[PDB]
Amino acid sequence: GSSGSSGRTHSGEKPYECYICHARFTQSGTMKMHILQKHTENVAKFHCPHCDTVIARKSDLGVHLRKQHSYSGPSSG
Ligand SMILES: [Zn+2]
Ligand SMILES: [Zn+2]
Repeated sequence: GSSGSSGRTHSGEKPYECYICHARFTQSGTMKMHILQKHTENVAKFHCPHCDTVIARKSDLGVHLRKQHSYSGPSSG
């Protein structure tokens, strides 16, 4: 008993993939944003689509995106 053979070819490289819909992604950011865009309710814990940080709930995310990051309308005031 001793065998071994490989054979897997598929156009398109993506070191990332959604564990919800199996949607491959070539960008770590795109994926994270996809899971929170398509699976915003189908997820308990929330992760920042930018840095590695835990977020209570979606609504909370915004706060972090505004505090830690800069996500707001360009208004003078
Ligand atoms: Zn997905
Ligand atoms: Zn962040």
